[PDB]
Amino acid sequence: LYFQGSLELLKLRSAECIDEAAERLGALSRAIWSQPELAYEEHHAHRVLTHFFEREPPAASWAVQPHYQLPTAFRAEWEPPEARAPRPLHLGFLCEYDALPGIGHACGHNLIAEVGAAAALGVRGALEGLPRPPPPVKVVVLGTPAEEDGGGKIDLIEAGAFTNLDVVFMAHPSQENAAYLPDMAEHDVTVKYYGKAYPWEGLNALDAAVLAYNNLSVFRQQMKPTWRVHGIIKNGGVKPNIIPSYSELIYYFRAPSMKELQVLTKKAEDCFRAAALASGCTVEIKGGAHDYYNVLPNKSLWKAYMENGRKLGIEFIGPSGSTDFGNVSFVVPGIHPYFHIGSNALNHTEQYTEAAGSQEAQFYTLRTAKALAMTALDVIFKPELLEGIREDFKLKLQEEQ
Amino acid sequence: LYFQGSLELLKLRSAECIDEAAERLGALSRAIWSQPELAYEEHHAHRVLTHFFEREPPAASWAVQPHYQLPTAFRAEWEPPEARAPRPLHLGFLCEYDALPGIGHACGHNLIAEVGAAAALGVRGALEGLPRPPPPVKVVVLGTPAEEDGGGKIDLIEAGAFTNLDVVFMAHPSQENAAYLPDMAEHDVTVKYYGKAYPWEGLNALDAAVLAYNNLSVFRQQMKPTWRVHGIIKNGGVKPNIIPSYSELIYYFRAPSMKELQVLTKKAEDCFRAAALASGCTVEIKGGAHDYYNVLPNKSLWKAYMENGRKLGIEFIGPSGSTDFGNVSFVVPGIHPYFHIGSNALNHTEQYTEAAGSQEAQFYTLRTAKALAMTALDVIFKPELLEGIREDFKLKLQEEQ
Amino acid sequence: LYFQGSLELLKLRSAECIDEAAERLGALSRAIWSQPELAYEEHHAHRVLTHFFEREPPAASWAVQPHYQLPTAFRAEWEPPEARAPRPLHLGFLCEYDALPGIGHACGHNLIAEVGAAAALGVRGALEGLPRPPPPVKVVVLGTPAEEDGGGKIDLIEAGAFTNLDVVFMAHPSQENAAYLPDMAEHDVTVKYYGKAYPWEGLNALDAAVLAYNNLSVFRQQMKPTWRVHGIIKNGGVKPNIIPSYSELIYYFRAPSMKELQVLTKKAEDCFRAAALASGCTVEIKGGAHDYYNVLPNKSLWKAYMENGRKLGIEFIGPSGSTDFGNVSFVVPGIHPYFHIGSNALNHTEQYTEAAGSQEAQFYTLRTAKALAMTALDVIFKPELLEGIREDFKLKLQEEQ
Amino acid sequence: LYFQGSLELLKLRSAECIDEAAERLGALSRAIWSQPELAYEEHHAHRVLTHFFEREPPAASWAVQPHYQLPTAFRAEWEPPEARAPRPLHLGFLCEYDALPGIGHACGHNLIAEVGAAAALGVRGALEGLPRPPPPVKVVVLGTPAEEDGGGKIDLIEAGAFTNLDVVFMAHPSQENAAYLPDMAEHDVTVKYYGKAYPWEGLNALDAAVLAYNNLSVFRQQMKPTWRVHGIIKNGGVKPNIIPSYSELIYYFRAPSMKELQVLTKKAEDCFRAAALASGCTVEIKGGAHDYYNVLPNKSLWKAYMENGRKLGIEFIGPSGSTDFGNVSFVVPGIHPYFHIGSNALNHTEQYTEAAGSQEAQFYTLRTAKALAMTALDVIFKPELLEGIREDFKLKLQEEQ
Ligand SMILES: N[C@@H](Cc1c[nH]c[nH+]1)C(=O)O
Ligand SMILES: N[C@@H](Cc1c[nH]c[nH+]1)C(=O)O
Ligand SMILES: N[C@@H](Cc1c[nH]c[nH+]1)C(=O)O
Ligand SMILES: N[C@@H](Cc1c[nH]c[nH+]1)C(=O)O
Ligand code: NA
Ligand code: NA
Ligand code: NA
Ligand code: NA
Ligand SMILES: [Zn+2]
Ligand SMILES: [Zn+2]
Ligand SMILES: [Zn+2]
Ligand SMILES: [Zn+2]
Ligand SMILES: [Zn+2]
Ligand SMILES: [Zn+2]
Ligand SMILES: [Zn+2]
Ligand SMILES: [Zn+2]
Repeated sequence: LYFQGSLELLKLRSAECIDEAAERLGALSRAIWSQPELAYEEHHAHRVLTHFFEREPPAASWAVQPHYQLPTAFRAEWEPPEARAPRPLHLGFLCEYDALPGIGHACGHNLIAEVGAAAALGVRGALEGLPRPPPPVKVVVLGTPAEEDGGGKIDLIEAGAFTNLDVVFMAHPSQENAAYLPDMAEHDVTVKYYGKAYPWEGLNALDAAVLAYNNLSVFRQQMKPTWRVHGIIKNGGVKPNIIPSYSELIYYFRAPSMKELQVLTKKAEDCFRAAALASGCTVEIKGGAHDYYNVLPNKSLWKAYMENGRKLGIEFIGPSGSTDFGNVSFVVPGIHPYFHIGSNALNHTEQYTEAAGSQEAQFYTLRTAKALAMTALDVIFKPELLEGIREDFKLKLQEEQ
Repeated sequence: LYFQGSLELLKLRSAECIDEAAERLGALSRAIWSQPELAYEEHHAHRVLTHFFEREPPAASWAVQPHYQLPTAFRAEWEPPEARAPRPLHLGFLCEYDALPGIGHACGHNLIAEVGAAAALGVRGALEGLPRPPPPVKVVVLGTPAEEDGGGKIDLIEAGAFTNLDVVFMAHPSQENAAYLPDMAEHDVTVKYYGKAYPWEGLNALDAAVLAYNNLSVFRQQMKPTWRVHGIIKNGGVKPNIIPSYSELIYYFRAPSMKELQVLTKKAEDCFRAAALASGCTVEIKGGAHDYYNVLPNKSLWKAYMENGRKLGIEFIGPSGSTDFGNVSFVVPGIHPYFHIGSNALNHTEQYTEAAGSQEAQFYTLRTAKALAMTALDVIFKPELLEGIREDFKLKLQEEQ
Repeated sequence: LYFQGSLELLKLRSAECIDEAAERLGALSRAIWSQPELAYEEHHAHRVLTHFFEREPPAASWAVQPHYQLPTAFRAEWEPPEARAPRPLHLGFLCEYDALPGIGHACGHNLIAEVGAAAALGVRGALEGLPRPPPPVKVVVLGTPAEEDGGGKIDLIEAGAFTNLDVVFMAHPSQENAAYLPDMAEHDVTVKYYGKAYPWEGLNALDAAVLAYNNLSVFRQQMKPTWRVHGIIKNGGVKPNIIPSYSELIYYFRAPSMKELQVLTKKAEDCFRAAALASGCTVEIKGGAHDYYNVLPNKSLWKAYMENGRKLGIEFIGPSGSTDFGNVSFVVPGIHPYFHIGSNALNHTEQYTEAAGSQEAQFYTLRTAKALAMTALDVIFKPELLEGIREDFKLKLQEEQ
Repeated sequence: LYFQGSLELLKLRSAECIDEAAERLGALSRAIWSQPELAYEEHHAHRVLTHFFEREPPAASWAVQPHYQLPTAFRAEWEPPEARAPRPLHLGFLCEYDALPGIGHACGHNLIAEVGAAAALGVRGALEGLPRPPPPVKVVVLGTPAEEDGGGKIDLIEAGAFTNLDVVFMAHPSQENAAYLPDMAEHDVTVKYYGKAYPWEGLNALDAAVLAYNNLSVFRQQMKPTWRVHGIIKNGGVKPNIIPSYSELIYYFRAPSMKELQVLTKKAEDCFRAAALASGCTVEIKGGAHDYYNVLPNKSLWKAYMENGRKLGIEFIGPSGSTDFGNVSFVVPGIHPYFHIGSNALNHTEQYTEAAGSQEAQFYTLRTAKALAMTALDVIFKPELLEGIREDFKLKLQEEQ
């Protein structure tokens, strides 16, 4: 309540500290939105975000590590400069910023960078505005490039960037406010067929591509209704007067779990290899470098986030049904809420790029950032919540194993 | 020429002996045409043909063996009753008589029985009307049922009925007069798919049938243009509300040689097994009991037959592109000429049944029978022709091996 | 409460009246379960159910109409014999009883007949055990044959059997207790292709069936994930040596609404007609006599039923995702709850036939019948519930239009 | 015979005049073979061939028209400079020279240019070496670019280049010597599908391409065995995460006649439009600018050419089963013999490029050129042959109409 230094007063300070930084946070959003960059090519966004945390007053109070493990990734850390002779809490906030080809930031990833920077700013301000000994906490900001292709979070996982985080937060703009939305696991694959080019002495690799297409097509009747299979024939011949000795298909499969994705992938391999057997061609089946994991929910973290958004005016009920945050949620307890930004346009469409950079979207972005910061304060000052977050994380991890 | 007992005079007697038997040979044709019977069910035709050779005067001069190896097959033999203390010539004439379902004798097999009986009658009469010692010859008539399905000639081959024949003759009515027409090799197959019948827990055997159909369909572009593949989906499900756990296809393949038929059959097996792999079903691939061989030609026998038909007024240029006579031609030198019967209708059509039983067809049938009988006389009295027939048979046999 | 003639006391009497009839209701179940009969062939079940209501004491107090509109359908009615010089309430209870081929009553329809007869018995006993003037109510039992094929309820709808009913009740055994489960709309179709049977002069009707199969197969990627399409190739040729001039497919489509089912059906027609265009065959597309409607829920009726089952010990969370009760729910407000019967077996499986006729299933059947009877008493004595049932019915009807 | 100025002596002079020019004709072949150029890009070959006829002694005795109608086409004409106050004979010889991409002159078109230039040289020398009045003849050489793609002869036909020719000659190197080989008619087509890119709101243009492929594939069973259909999927999608709204196929069809090609093309259009109907996409079907005609034979011209090659030592028994000479043969009586060049390699293969430029091929090229020149002399001095050539041309033209 009104009591001296209550948790309610700290959550207020975090909201006021975000409102005070509304101007430069909006400039951060515009800087990324105006210069859209693709996966692993976000050099300007990396410059903009690293400079942002460097200039945060007092300068160098955020320990910033540019080019952290990836050329466009970065890492910024803050803790209250104090000690007393007992493990500190590590709270992580992620910033995405890569855009889509041709249409710009049609996923509103400029707002994801803004909302992750704002939440970390609000947490520090709430702890800064605390007298007495502040509890041991380290605020960690991680710039994770290449969400839309590659999986920069996975590259960071392989570098050990998430091994010492206790909780991780981010948020993603969408069409409705939901503390959790089902993002599925994904496996990418490239299929190449090789034949030999008098057509009686011919192995038709284009036949193999079409037969593979037919094999998967009739299989759709027996897929679990939650499964997804989409693919194209990238290469289906060059000239009609020569038997195509080469064909190439590119597919990706999605299932709500790693176990179900393995069954779907084996079923697809059977379809690809059957096309080789029927056509006489040889086949190479090459999976992508990284499989995307489904996002594990965290019940305790979820319920605490919803209670904070309710006080803020958020009414609760994604874009791509898979994200590399799923790999993160498998190693660190996290939440990935989606938030409405004042538009009816769909993600990955041109009209969403308009909404992502609009002035109307800034209110919804900064409001959701406030909810993330207050939820982070909840974990800091409620040990029973932190244990409940860990129990929910351990239980969910056993089922998915 | 006019000389006492010339080969020209013997060929005339064979023609006169056939003309004299025109009445009862036509009755033989009508008896089979009027009561059409299917493969291995030709009990009446067997009765009619056995009685025919039994009543040939003097009675029992034809040694007739009814129910020879097959219930509806038979065997009739004649030789001049004389000896002198040096291997005799065995000349075979085949009679087919099985009809087609529904449309009757749309292949004119009633005329095949007539033409084989007439040729053997003409040969005996030409030798009967010879004074002095007649050369050692045995005229053998073989009733071969089930040409249109099963291959009764093959059943007779397995009984050793052709192991002591030197030359074999028959003729088949068609649309044009040709001393030889390309009949191909054939392999029949029945394909059965087995799945398991909540459709996510389903193996769709109907998918396997359709995928097998697609696999063979695109393969048609790479088949040799002389190859043929035809098939049906005999069983493709029973009720739509149950995943079909069983499917059944029936196919036959044709190629001009045994070697090429093996390549086509292996290619088809790959298509059938690929459908099993793509659908998850198991597959049984069951070939027919008998493969049909292509008909080997005999150049010497061919040229001698054409020279005899030319003197008779026949002008030279089939129904099913495969016949069990091909298996016979592989073990005995033979000819299988086709002859026009005064009709434009196609074989295996209702309007050919009309032509096969017409009065107009009797002249063309008895004329071709005359050509067969004279050709048989050529082999009897020209040792240089018999050796040339055997050399052509040995050479053709090596290529097809 | 304990008050003289409370609604709570009437619900108790209905439960006691059902418990008293447990013996003969179980005999009713066994009589139908032991002699399984198919759609429109349920002559014995019709005899058993009509005799049941005739012998209910005092005899002829149930006005029974055998062979009502359908040969195996029936109608039984009861009202308190009294008047006073104001429209009476008509409450309907449905009895299903047709079984499945081969596996018997694998849907537990013997229990559906029992539960509908028991609920109507319990309502009459609760009203019988009421002194003073009883409110004007007519209990109507309708025997609806051919649920699993045909749609006997639709035949009864066309006879006007539901035009004077205010509320209608039934229940269906399943795996879990749910006051409502999504049953979809369904449209059946039979597709026939006609060609012309020298294969160059051939229209292949089997090609049309396979091409239609392929057209629908690739369409599955673009169907709404709630849609369902299942079909078979009933006729795909007779002999491989003749081009198939005829083919036949049987399909059914399911969508959660009539509007969505029309879009799916037009899309399928495009696939069927495209196969005709590609093959050159003509096509006949014949829809089933009756389309099945999706089941409209009724919120007020639903919530009242759940509150009654809770007092009975039922814990709340189908077989065929479509039923002719959906057509009934479109013209009369109704509920179609599913109830667990002590088994893990799935509907339409052999092991569910075991559960449907077991002694263990009688407790769950009679318990759910008690819940139906108490819910019927709620409608009789709560005018605010009846109006709320009608408002929910009118609102739901506008959306589905 | 030996008589003063016999036709036999003129044919000898034509052979001696070709033998004398063997050196510079071989240089002509090497100049084109060493610098392979593609359709309509044969600038160097045009320079080489125009300069060849310009430098033929006496210079400018060949009236050469460079850049004739096409940039790389040309025209050279010679006649004996004399008059007398009765229509002259126009004899045409064609030179091809365009090569194949990547593999060079794998069709030996360098030899086609050489053989057409040599035959025209031999004819002029035979007429030059004639005293007295020479009959009125004009030797016309036409450079026809872009045989392997485009049809430069057709461009020349549209300019009227063949309207005043009486007979036309060329020759094409192959594997065996044949005065005529069946080259078929050809029709090219490009098929484009347009859809609309939430996959439930999607028209899949890749489905249209695959369905079109399946439609044509099953059609192969019913094509006439002389027909040919080959095609590729040039564009079958770009990224798997977007429904392909565009697809592109490229096909060509071949039939032995224009009438049969029209039936095959309509059947293919039905397959392409059916894919549009099944997928919901719109389709554009665009045929090539020029259809290729089948080559009409000329019996009289054929028999005269074979009699000349026999005297030369040629023993008689193509690459692409269609050529733009077929369009020429439809408007001018012509022959297009194929000739062996000392190699077993196949046309359009790398090893044929080796043979085309070898020293071994020069003897066979110059020998066939001698046969063309003598055949041209036959037409000049046998009026009964010229009339027979025209009667055969008129009769063959009526059947193909
Ligand atoms: N198929 C998507 C999946 C995805 C990952 N991140 C965003 N989208 C891709 O191309 O990467
Ligand atoms: N496929 C044909 C082949 C044949 C053999 N004999 C006559 N026809 C069959 O059913 O037997
Ligand atoms: N497809 C099912 C649908 C159904 C209606 N009732 C029960 N099941 C049928 O054959 O009728
Ligand atoms: N399909 C061949 C046909 C052809 C014409 N000339 C030579 N080849 C082409 O691409 O042109
Ligand atoms: Na600011
Ligand atoms: Na007689
Ligand atoms: Na009782
Ligand atoms: Na020279
Ligand atoms: Zn995105
Ligand atoms: Zn995104
Ligand atoms: Zn036949
Ligand atoms: Zn036959
Ligand atoms: Zn059922
Ligand atoms: Zn049921
Ligand atoms: Zn070429
Ligand atoms: Zn060429």
